[PDB]
Amino acid sequence: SERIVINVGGTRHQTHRSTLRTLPGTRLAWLAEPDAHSHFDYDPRADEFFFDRHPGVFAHILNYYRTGKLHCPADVCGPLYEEELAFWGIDETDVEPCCWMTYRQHRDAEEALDRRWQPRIWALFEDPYSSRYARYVAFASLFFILVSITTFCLETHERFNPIVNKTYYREAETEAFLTYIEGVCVVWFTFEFLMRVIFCPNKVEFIKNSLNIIDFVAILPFYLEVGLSKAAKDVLGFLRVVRFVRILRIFKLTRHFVGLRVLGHTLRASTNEFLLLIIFLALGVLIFATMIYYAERIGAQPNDPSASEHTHFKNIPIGFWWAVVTMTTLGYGDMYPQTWSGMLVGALCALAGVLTIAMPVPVIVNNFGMYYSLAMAKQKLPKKKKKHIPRPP
Amino acid sequence: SERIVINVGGTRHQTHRSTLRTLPGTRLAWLAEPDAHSHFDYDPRADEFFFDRHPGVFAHILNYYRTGKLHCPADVCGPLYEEELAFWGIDETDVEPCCWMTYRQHRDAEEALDRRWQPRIWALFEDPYSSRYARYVAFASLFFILVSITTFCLETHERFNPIVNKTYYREAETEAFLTYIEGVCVVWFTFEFLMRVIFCPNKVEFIKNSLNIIDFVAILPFYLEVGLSKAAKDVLGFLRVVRFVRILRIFKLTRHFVGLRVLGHTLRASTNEFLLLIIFLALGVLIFATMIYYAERIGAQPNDPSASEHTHFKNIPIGFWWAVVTMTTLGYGDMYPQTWSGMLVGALCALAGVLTIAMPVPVIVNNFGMYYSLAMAKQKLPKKKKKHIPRPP
Amino acid sequence: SERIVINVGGTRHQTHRSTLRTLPGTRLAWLAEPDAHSHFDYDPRADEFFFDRHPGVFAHILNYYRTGKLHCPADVCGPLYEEELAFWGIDETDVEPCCWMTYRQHRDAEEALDRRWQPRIWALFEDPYSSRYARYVAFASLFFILVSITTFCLETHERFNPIVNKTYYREAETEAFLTYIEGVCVVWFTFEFLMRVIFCPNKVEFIKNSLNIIDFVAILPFYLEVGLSKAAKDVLGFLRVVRFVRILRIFKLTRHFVGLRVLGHTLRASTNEFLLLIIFLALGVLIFATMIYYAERIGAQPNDPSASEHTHFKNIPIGFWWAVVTMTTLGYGDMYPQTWSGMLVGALCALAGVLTIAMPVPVIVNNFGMYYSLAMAKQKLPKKKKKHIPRPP
Amino acid sequence: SERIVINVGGTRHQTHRSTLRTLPGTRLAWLAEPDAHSHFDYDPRADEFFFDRHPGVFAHILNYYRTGKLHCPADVCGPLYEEELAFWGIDETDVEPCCWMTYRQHRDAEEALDRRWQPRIWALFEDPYSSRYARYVAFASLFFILVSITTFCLETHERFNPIVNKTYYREAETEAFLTYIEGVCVVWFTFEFLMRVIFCPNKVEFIKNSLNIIDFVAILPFYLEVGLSKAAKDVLGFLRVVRFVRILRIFKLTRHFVGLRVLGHTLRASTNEFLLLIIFLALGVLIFATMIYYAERIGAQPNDPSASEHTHFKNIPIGFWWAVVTMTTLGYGDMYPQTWSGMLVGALCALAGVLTIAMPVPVIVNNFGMYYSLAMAKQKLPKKKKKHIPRPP
Ligand SMILES: [K+]
Ligand SMILES: [K+]
Ligand SMILES: [K+]
Ligand SMILES: [K+]
Ligand SMILES: [Zn+2]
Ligand SMILES: [Zn+2]
Ligand SMILES: [Zn+2]
Ligand SMILES: [Zn+2]
Repeated sequence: SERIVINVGGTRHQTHRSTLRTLPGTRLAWLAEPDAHSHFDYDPRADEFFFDRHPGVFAHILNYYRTGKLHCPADVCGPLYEEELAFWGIDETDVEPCCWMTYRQHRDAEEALDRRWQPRIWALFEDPYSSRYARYVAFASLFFILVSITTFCLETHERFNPIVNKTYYREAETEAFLTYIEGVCVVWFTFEFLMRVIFCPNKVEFIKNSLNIIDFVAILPFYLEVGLSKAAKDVLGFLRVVRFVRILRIFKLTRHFVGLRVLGHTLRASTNEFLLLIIFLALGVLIFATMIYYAERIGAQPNDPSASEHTHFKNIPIGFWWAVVTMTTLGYGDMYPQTWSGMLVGALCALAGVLTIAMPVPVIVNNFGMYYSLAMAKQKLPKKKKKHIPRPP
Repeated sequence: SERIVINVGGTRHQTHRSTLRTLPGTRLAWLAEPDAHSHFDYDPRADEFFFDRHPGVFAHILNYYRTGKLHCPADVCGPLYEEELAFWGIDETDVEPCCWMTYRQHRDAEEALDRRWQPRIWALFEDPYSSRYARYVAFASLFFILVSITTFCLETHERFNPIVNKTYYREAETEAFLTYIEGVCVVWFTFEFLMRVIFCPNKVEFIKNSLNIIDFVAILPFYLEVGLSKAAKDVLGFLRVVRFVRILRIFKLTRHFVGLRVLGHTLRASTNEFLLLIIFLALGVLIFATMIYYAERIGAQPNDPSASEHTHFKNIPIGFWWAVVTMTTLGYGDMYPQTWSGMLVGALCALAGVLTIAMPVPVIVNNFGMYYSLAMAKQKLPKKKKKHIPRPP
Repeated sequence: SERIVINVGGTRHQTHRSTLRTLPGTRLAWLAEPDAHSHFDYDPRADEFFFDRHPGVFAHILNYYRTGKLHCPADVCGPLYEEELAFWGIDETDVEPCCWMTYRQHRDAEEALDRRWQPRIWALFEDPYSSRYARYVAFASLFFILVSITTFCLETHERFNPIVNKTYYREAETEAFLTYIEGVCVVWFTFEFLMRVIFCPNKVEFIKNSLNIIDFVAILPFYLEVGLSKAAKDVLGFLRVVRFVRILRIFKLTRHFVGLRVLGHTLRASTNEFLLLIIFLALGVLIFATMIYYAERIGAQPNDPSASEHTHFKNIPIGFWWAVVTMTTLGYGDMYPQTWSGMLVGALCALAGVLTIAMPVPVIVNNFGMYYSLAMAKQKLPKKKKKHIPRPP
Repeated sequence: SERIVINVGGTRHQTHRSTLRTLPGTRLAWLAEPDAHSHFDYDPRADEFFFDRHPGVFAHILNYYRTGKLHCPADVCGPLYEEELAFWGIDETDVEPCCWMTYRQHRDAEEALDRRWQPRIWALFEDPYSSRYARYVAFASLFFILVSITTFCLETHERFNPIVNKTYYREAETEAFLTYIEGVCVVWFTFEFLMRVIFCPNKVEFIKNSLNIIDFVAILPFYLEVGLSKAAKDVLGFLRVVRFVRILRIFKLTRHFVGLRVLGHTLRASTNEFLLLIIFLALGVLIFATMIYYAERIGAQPNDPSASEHTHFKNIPIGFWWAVVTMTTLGYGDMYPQTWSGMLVGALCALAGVLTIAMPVPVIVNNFGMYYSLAMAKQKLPKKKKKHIPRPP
C-alpha cells in the first residue's frame, strides 16, 4: 500500500503510488491504479512490475514524475531518449528550455537535410554514376557550359572588341569567332533541352524546377536573333541583361555536389540569423555614417564656402559606403577619416564592426558544421541490411 | 551499528554513520543520529531509510559527504542537480571551481534574460500583434520614422543644397520640399506623443524610459522654431547637433526585435570582457605607436632639418591611428611603414593585433550564442498547460 | 521460461528470451538458446549467466537488442565502447548516424596520425638526438641551408647586381662573392648527398622520397655549369626556374618538427573541405565579378566611345581579381567600386565572402586541433611499461 | 573460489579473482589474495568486502583491471576521478591518450594559474584595497604615470618642437613646459622609489623583479643630466633610446588587473603554439615571396634594361613584406600584383595565409578562454569556511 516497485530491465525502481498518480493518462499513472495486475506484467512472488526497457533513462522519466520538470539526460543520444519517452507516454514538448536545444538537435538537422525508350531517354538527366552514357553526357555538358562561360568572359574583354568604323555610327564590334562558338554551344544546349522536353512527367513541377527555368532563360536570347526596329533596340538592351544569367548554368553541374546541398539547407534553415546580421549591419552603418559625417566637419576650414572641402565625407550616404568597408575590416582606403575626431569615430567603427559581425556569424557557422558532419556521415556509412529482425507484436 | 543503508529511489546506498555525521545540519546528518526511526521513513524489515529521489545524483551528494568536495555530475542538467542538492540540504555555493562555470550557466543566462477608454488609448503603444489598430499604427509609425531618416540623409546632400546669394551673406540653403516633409513628420510624431502623454501611469518611469526621452529630444528642435538673436545662433548651432539624434528614433521600432534584446543583455552581461578588450587595445596601440615612431626615424635622411620628412609617422599619436588600423587588420593604406625597421614593427603589430583582438572576442561571442539559443528556445516552445498536477504536501 | 537474467559484472540485467533471439549469430543470441548451460558460465542456484564485463555499457548493447538501433553512450570513450561491442559480437558499423561522428573520432585521428660501418654511415641521416655526431651534422646542415637561402635572396637584389658594360651586350652581372658562397654550399651539399648515396637500402623508396628528389633537383643546376650554345641559353633560362626550388630545401630541416607533420596529416585528411572551399570561392568570384562588371556600367558616361572609361572594371576577369581581394576581406584598394550600384554589389561581396570563407574553414581548423592535441598527448605521455600482465586465455 | 564480490558504496561488483590478480601491487590485487579477511572490511554473512567509495567510477577502475586499458569516465570531473584512482592505487599516468587531454585539463590550468614602522612603509606598495593610504597612493601614481606618458607623446610632436637658430647649429628644441613637467614627475617617482628602497626584504628578488628594473631604467636618463663631451653625445643618443622604455611604466599599474595575469599565464603556457605559428608564417612568407617575385617577371617588358621596372616586386625581401601584409588579410595596398600570374599567386597567398593563421590561433584562444574562465570563477566564488569537518583517520 503506497509503495510500488517498478522493475525496469532488471533494476528495481521504488516510489510511492502518489508520485505515479501525479501525471495522469500516462502508462505509469495506469500502473498506480488498483487494476494493474492484469493490465501489466507482474509477479506476486516479488510484487514487482517488469518493463523490458533501458533503466538508465527510466531514472530520468521517473524523476519527471517526482519533481515535476522533465529534463534530458546528457549521457544518451537525443534520439534514444526520444524513443524511450515515446514508449513511456511522456510528451516530448515538455522538456525544460535548459535541455531543449540539445534534445531537439539531431531531429532538426535530420528534418532540414530532408514508353519503352522513356527510361533510356531520361537516363541522360539522371545521376552521372547511374550509367556510362550518363557520365559521358555529364562530362560533355560540363565541357560545353565551361566553353559558354569562357566565351562570355572573353566577349566582355577589350582585346576581342576592337573599335571599328561603320557607315555613320562609331562603335566596337565583337569578333566573329566568339559568335561562332556561341552558336555551337547554343546548338548543343538546345539539343539537350529538346531531348529533356521529350519526357516531362509532372510538367508543373518541371516548370517549377529552377534549373530548367535558368536553362530556358539562358537559351532565350540567342534564339531571339531570328525573332528580332524601335522595340528591337530595347529588347536587345534587356537581352544583354538576360544573357547576364548565362553564368548561372554552372549550378546545373554543381547541384550534384554535397557541400552545396548542405549550404542550401544551412541558408534555408538560418533565416533568423541572416535577418539579425542584416539588421545589425544596417544600424551600425547608419549610426556610424552619421557620426563620421558630423565628426569630420568639426575641423572644417572656415574659408571654404562649402561645409566640407577637405574630407571624403561630403554627405551621409558616402558614410554608408565607408562604414561597410570599415566594419567588415575590408578597408580599401578610398575614403578614410582625416581629423582627430574622425579618427576616433573610425576606431570605434572598426571595433564595433568586428563585434557585430562576429555575433551571429558563429551561429550560422555552427549550423553549417552540424549539417555538414551529418551529411558526410550519412554519405560515408555503408548501406545497412537491417540486421535486427524485429519480433512480432 | 555504524552501517546505515540509504534507499534512494530503489537503489540502496551503503555508508558508515561517520561519513553522514561529517557535514552537520544537513538532512543526512540528522539521519545519522540515533533518533531517526520516527524522523524519517524507515522499515525495520530491511533496516533501510527510503527517499523518493533521483539516485543517480544522490551518488554524487553522498560522494561530497565521503571525500569532502562537492562536484557537478556532468550527465545531468544544471537545474536538475540544483533542485536535488536543494532538497538534500547541500549549499549550492560549495561546488568546486572545476565544475562551477557549467553548473551556474543556465541560471546565469536565465537571470540575464529577465478611465473607460484608457485601455484603447494605451493600445496604440502596446505590441503590434496585440490588436489590429496596434499593427496599423505600428506600420504607420515605421513609415514615418523612415521618411524622417531619409529626409535627414538627403538634407545633408549637395544636390539638395544649391548655393545661393543672400542680400550680404553667401551660403547654401536647403530645399523647401525637405522642410515641408519634416513639418509633416513632426506633426505626426507630435500627435503620437500627445496621445501617449494622455495616459502616463508611473510618470517617473515614463520619464526614465529612454525611448520617450529620445522622442522628446528629437521633437524639441523643430518645435523650437517658434521659440527662437545672439543666443539664437548658438542654440541653432547646438540644434543641428541635437537633430543628430533624429536617427535614434529607429530603436523605437527595433525594440520589439528579439536579436536586439539578446544583444542588449549580452552587452550588459559582458562588461568585464569589454573592459578587457579596451585595455588590451590601449596597451597595444600605445606600445606599437612608440615602437613604430622610433623605428621609422632610424632611416631618416640627415640632410632634412626636421627629424622626419619622408615618413607618415611624424609623431606618436599618428602612430595611435596607424596602430588601430593595423591591429584590426583594417589596413587603409593612408599611412604604412617605409623602412625595414618600420616593416618589422608593422608585421609585429599586425600579428599582435590579431591575437589580442581574438583573445576576449570569443568570450563575448559565446555569451551571445548562449543567450540567443536560450531566447530562441523560450520563444519557440509552445505555452505549457502544466500537465504535472503536484501532490499536496 | 522466457525470462533470462544476465549477470554482467555483478549487475543483473533481466530480459525476455525473445529480445535476445532477435539479433541472431551474436553471443547473446546463443545465450537465448536452450543449449546454454554448458556453453556459458551459469549457476543453477540463481539461474543467472555471469559475464565479467563493464555493465554500464552492456545496458546500451542490450538496448540495441530491445529497440533495434545501436547508439553510443556519450559517457564512455569511443575506444572503450568499441572494445565492449567487439566482445559482445555487435558489428561496429551499425551505430546510428546521430552517434557515428563522435564514435569514429579517435580511431580516425589515430589512423591519420599513422657492412660493419653502414650503421655509422647512416647515423648522419638519422634523428639528431639519436647521437652526438647526428646533432652536429644536423646543426651544420641547418647553417648551410640557411646560407644557401640567404645567398639566393640577396642574389635577386639590386645592390648586388650593378649594371655593367660587356663588349656588345648590356646587362647586370651578379657579384663574385655570391658565386663563391654558392660554390661552397654546393660542395657541402654534394658531399652530404654522396655520403647518403653510399648507403641506400630499398633504392626504389629512396628515389620515391620527395626530400632526396628535392635535393637532387636543387643540386642539378650548379653541377650543370660544366655540362653547359643555342640549347644552352634555353636550359639556362629553365635553370633559373629550377634554382627556384632551392628554397624548398628548408623542408629537410623542418620535417622533424611536430606541428608540420600534424599539418601534413590535416591537409591529407581534409581534402573534401578543401575542394568545398575552392568551389565556394569559384562560384562567389564568378558571380560577383559578373555582377560588379554590369553594375559599374550603369553610371557610365555616354560621351566616351568605350563602354567603361571611369571604372577599374573594364572587363570581367579584372572582376575576378577584385572579387578575391574583397571576399577575403583583404581589400588592397587597387580597384574598388565607384558607382552606387557598384557599392551595393561591393558590400554584398564583402559579406558573402566572409560567410562562404567561414563555412568550411572551421571544419578544417577543428581537424587540425584534434590532430594536434592527439599528437602532443602521444608525445608528452611517458613510454609505458605495460603494468597490466594479461591473464592466459 | 575465484568469485569475489566487491561492495562499493552499496553496489555489488562481482568479478573473478584472476582479474583482480592481474595488476599487482594495487589494493584490489591485495584483495584477491587469500589473506584478505583480516586486511580489509568483510562480513562472512554475505561474503562481500565493503569499500565506502563512489561506485560509479569503481566500475571504470575495475574495467581497467578487466580489459587492460584505463579510461576516464566522461561523466565525472577530472579531479573527482583523480582522487578516486588515487585511493584505489591506480597510477594516473596510465590513462589512454584518447582520454588524457580532458583528464589532465583542470590540473594543467590550476598549475598554470599558480622595524615598528616597516609595515606602514611597505603598505604603500601593497594592494590598493588593502588600505586607504594604499588606494590613494595608487591613484596618485596612476595620475603621475599618465602625466609622464602624455609628456612623452607630446614631446615627440611638431607643435611643441618649433625650429630655432643657435649661434652655428640649426635644430629644433623642445618647449620648457615639457621639461618642467618631466622634472616634477621625476621628483615624484624618485620619492616613491626611495621610500620603496627603505624596505627591501630579499633584495636579490627585489632586483630580479622586472617592475623595479623598469622603474630604475626609466628614472636613469633624467638623473643622468647631472652626470653628463664626446662620450656625452653617444650616451645622450642612447639615452633617448632608454627613455623609449618610459611607456613601460604602465605595467606597474596594470599588473593588478586580472585579464593581464591570465594573458601572461596563457602566453607562458602556449609557447609551442607560438613557435608553430612563427614557423608557419616563415615558411609561407618565404615561399610566397619567391613565387610572386618570379611570377611578376613573366610579363616584364623586354625593352627595359632592368629585369623589373613596372613591378613593386623588384626583389624577394620586398616579397617578404608583401607576403606578410597579404597573408594576415591586412592588405595595405602599397604593393600588389599587376600581372595575371602575379594575381594568381596573390589569391593563393591570401587563402593560404587565412588557413595557416587560423590553424594554431584557435588553440591559443582556447587556452586563454579556459584560463580566464577558471580565474574568473576563482575570483567570484566567496571564500569558503570548510563546512566539511573531516573525520579522524
Ligand atoms: K583588410
Ligand atoms: K587598403
Ligand atoms: K585593407
Ligand atoms: K581583414
Ligand atoms: Zn544516438
Ligand atoms: Zn535540464
Ligand atoms: Zn578513453
Ligand atoms: Zn569537479
